[PDB]
Amino acid sequence: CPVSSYNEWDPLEEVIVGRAENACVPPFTIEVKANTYEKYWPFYQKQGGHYFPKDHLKKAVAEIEEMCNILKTEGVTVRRPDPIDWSLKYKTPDFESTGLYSAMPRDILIVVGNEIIEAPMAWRSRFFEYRAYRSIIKDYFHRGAKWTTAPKPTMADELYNQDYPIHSVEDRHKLAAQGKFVTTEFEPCFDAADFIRAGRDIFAQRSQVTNYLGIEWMRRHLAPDYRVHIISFKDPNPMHIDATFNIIGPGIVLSNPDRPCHQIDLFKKAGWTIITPPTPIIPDDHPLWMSSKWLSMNVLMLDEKRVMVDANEVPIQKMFEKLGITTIKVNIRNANSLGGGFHAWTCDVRRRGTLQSYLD
Amino acid sequence: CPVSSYNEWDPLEEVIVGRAENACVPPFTIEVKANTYEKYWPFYQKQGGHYFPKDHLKKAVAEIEEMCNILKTEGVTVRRPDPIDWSLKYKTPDFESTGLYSAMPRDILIVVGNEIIEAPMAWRSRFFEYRAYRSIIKDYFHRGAKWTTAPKPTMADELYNQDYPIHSVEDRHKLAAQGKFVTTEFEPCFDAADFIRAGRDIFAQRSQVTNYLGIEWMRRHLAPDYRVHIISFKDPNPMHIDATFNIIGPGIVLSNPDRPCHQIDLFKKAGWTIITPPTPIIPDDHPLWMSSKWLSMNVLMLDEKRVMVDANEVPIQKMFEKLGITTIKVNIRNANSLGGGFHAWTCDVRRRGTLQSYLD
Ligand SMILES: NC(=[NH2+])NCCC[C@H](N)C(=O)O
Ligand SMILES: NC(=[NH2+])NCCC[C@H](N)C(=O)O
Repeated sequence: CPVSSYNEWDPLEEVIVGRAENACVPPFTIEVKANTYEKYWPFYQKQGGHYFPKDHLKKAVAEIEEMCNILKTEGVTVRRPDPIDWSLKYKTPDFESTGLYSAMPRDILIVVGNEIIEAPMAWRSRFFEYRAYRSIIKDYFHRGAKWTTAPKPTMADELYNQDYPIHSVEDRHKLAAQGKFVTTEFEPCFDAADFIRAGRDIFAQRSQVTNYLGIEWMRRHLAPDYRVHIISFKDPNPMHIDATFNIIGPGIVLSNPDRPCHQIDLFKKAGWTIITPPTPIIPDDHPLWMSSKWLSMNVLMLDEKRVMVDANEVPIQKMFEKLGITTIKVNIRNANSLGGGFHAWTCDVRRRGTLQSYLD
Repeated sequence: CPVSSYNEWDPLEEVIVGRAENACVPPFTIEVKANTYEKYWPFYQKQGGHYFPKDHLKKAVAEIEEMCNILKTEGVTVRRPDPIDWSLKYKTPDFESTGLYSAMPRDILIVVGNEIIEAPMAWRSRFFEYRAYRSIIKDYFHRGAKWTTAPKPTMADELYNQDYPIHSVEDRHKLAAQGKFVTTEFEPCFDAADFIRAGRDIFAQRSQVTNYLGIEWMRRHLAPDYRVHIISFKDPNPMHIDATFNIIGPGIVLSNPDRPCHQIDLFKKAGWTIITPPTPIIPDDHPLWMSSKWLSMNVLMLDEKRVMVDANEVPIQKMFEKLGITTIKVNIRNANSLGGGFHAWTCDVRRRGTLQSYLD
């Protein structure tokens, strides 16, 4: 079976890497506004529905081709989504929208064992994102993998908190503490990236795009073999867990200094090593439209002792080096603008290893 | 758990019954043309996209309200889809269309144990049909049921045989013999009604709307607990199996005289009773837009000795009576026009019983 991955560190053999092509600025709706930094609001207000800066996309394409070259050298089979125009306007009975991109496979696909799971998504601009990956998924299906598509939400207004403290309010930390974000509990919804795998245990975070209904759906779908746990952090704008609590080895995790975990004791007690990375060195003047600066810790492990880290982040490189971890430096400064690091731009289809417990 | 049904005959306790409201004539595309009798082509060519005759829909609504009254008297909890306007035009990146109806729950939902499964569908006009049932499904989910949505196809041209012997060709029997219909094997697709449950064994038929990919998806999704078997019949236009091979009891099945099963020996050898019903008596002048006359055998079992049969079909009533089966006569002559009998207008959510084997 081509599909087989139980965690984030076993020897990588096959991966899907996203595309920067035809990426489009999402329409500036409630859920998009909730994610965007004040700094970029004008960009969104004017660019919404049109392609992200073509000059920038050309550089991102270049950067990702090089990253694929390197993965190939490291002995990894690379698959890529199909090219699609994300500017096509679609209309369901509940809403109308233009698309985003197929840059982040991690956002939409998660592999648990020999099964590929397509997350429902929570953003209107990402409703039909799965279309880019069907050619790859049908092939794995023909070859034996299990294929599951979690329930696709209606994404009706009812799913969003029309009156969320968007604009700037920060007490959104208070709602955050109450497990309350821009998505309601109207229907299940989640991005695959809010889940991070550690064998028989999977950790999930209730974020702006992943609700309790979505988490419960996964937990209930993977039981009894896998245990899905919920963990939270200090963060007024959570979306995906891989730039907050990135698990890089059996009992080793990278915890974002700015986003501490309320349940860190579960891990200290289990005898896990909690490493806090150094601060990103990316200039404040570089466009990070969909994200924070912490993409530096969004690393991808080729195996336990090999990490693909950003060429520009020397401090985090040094940290891995003192730990005895071989750093493979790839530069993706421009691809970073679309919202992800290596963990986000990929989806590990097959790693060599077995289903085990590490919290045990 | 509200959801619990392993076969078609155990004591019925809860059911979803469809709605005739706002039903719309589907656009006359390849897959629709393949299903429609020459007789109704003008009706489709002119009515496509508009509501089915309002005068007729009013009678169907009346008939179904009475059927719900009766189910209530028989001690069955009745749930109904939410009212929706099926005339709304939607547009995915692959196609554009108007809707059909939420009259046939059997077409889209199937319950295996404590799990509700939403079929992907194969008709463009039925892409968003699931929207009518989400309120009911979320409630069962909150109450403990498992909820699965099979992969939703793109329904791109590639899924359909643009040059299928539609118009009238009959050698479509030859393709039929080759397992070839109007849907290709491009991506998985199926209507839930092509599957019929008998405990640990489920029988499926490759039809115009259910391909081998769709069958394989189910088989692979329900293994190891349930065995999905494929069976075929003499039929140049298969769609749903419940008016062809309707299983009404442990080891008892109604086989359509005109649609014999190529694998009938599996059943004779298992010691099953194969009953062939009498011919329908519905007048040839009554509009049967979406179906054949055989809706008469599309019965619904309240339990092993109680069947809900059409008030007008005396001959089939007599047959059940000689068998010691109590007939509950409900008239749905007009609802028949939308395409189904009792088995089609409903979906059994809960029946009292256990998972057993009957082929054993
Ligand atoms: N899979 C992903 N797209 N991960 C990116 C995480 C970025 C995170 N929301 C941040 O701003 O730090
Ligand atoms: N679940 C259903 N809609 N069943 C109806 C089956 C009708 C069948 N295609 C016929 O013409 O005999």
